[PDB]
Amino acid sequence: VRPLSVALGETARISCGRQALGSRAVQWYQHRPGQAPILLIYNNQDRPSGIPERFSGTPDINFGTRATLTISGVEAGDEADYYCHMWDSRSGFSWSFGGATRLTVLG
Amino acid sequence: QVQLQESGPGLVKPSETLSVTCSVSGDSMNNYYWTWIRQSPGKGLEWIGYISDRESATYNPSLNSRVVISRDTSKNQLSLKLNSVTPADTAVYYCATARRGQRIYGVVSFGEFFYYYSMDVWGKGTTVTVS
Amino acid sequence: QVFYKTGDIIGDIRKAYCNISGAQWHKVLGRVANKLKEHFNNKTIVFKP
Ligand SMILES: *[C@@H]1O[C@H](CO)[C@@H](O[C@@H]2O[C@H](CO)[C@@H](O[C@@H]3O[C@H](CO)[C@@H](O[C@@H]4O[C@H](CO)[C@@H](O)[C@H](O)[C@H]4NC(C)=O)[C@H](O)[C@H]3NC(C)=O)[C@H](O)[C@H]2NC(C)=O)[C@H](O)[C@H]1NC(C)=O
Ligand SMILES: *[C@@H]1O[C@H](CO)[C@@H](O[C@@H]2O[C@H](CO)[C@@H](O)[C@H](O)[C@H]2NC(C)=O)[C@H](O)[C@H]1NC(C)=O
Ligand SMILES: *[C@@H]1O[C@H](CO)[C@@H](O)[C@H](O)[C@H]1NC(C)=O
Ligand SMILES: *[C@@H]1O[C@H](CO)[C@@H](O)[C@H](O)[C@H]1NC(C)=O
Repeated sequence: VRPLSVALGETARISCGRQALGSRAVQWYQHRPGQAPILLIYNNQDRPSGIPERFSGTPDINFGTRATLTISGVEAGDEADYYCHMWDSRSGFSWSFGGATRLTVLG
Repeated sequence: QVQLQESGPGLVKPSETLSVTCSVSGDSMNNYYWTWIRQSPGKGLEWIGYISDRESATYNPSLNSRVVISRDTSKNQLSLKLNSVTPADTAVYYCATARRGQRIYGVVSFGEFFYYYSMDVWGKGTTVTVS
Repeated sequence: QVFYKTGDIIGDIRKAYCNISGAQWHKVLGRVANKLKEHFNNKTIVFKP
């Protein structure tokens, strides 16, 4: 698993390693090792209750754009292994849970 | 609300049948599809196989129905059952609710649409180690 | 001498199609059926592919 992060006060704009081919719809989760995790943003525009405005929202129009994940208000929870749960038309089912990315915070 | 609690044996003899059940409350067969999460301490994330609401069994295509899934709905102890187990497929059996939503990009009659799969609730899971 | 071949598509794969009016086609077909009935000794007109 490849780490990618940045020091505090700067947004770690991790972009999904997968490339969007065709129509896209991504799912975003706040993971926890060995326990039950939750979801943060499961669509290009969905902002469920309890989710602040810290997340950037890119509408899925004019195919060719990239799905990038940026976060703020960093805490202990976000260091867990993120999973970019993506679905695209041509590639079909994604049996893997996407590119497993982890956030490393030190200071 | 959805509550999770497993009742797995915790120990399995090699090449023997398993029955890992999960207790769920507040819902029935039709509302939630039932997938299962594969996980282990310091291991990857996968779907080895899972059951549909209509008792249809869907598996990892590389797995090709190595295990057979049956369950019980009256007890709400929906079961993922493993046949001919191995340390390769040793994983904690999260009981996961599955819901489907669809993104339509083209004419529906032609078949141009796909489901964007939502993952809301994760099971607690049980740990089984092969002897 | 250059030969232009078909390249791979980008984006979502889609099928070609042709949209024809909902009721105007049936209206015109009914009128054509009436005229054919006039010219064909008042028989029932059946279309087949
Ligand atoms: C010939 O007639 C057929 C119908 O008989 C017609 O097919 C219809 O074509 C339109 C456009 O090509 C399709 O409209 C699509 O509708 C979906 C949802 O309704 C949209 O999906 C959303 O897209 C937005 C951004 O684009 C996204 O944010 C959102 O998440 C998506 N999902 C939802 C739930 O909103 C598509 O974007 C939209 N397509 C376009 C190009 O905008 C219809 O789905 C087709 N089918 C039907 C039954 O209407 C066809 O266009 C006609 N051809 C001509 C040349 O007129
Ligand atoms: C038709 O087949 C050829 C070869 O099987 C494909 O060419 C490959 O294209 C991918 C990327 O598009 C490259 O990574 C491979 O190295 C190519 N292979 C070779 C042997 O050159 C071609 O893409 C296929 N066409 C379509 C539309 O899928
Ligand atoms: C075809 O295009 C014309 C003009 O763009 C439009 O008025 C008509 O409704 C279209 N046909 C159908 C079946 O929608
Ligand atoms: C058959 O139909 C035509 C047109 O509708 C009409 O003119 C003709 O009189 C009909 N035949 C008879 C025997 O009435």
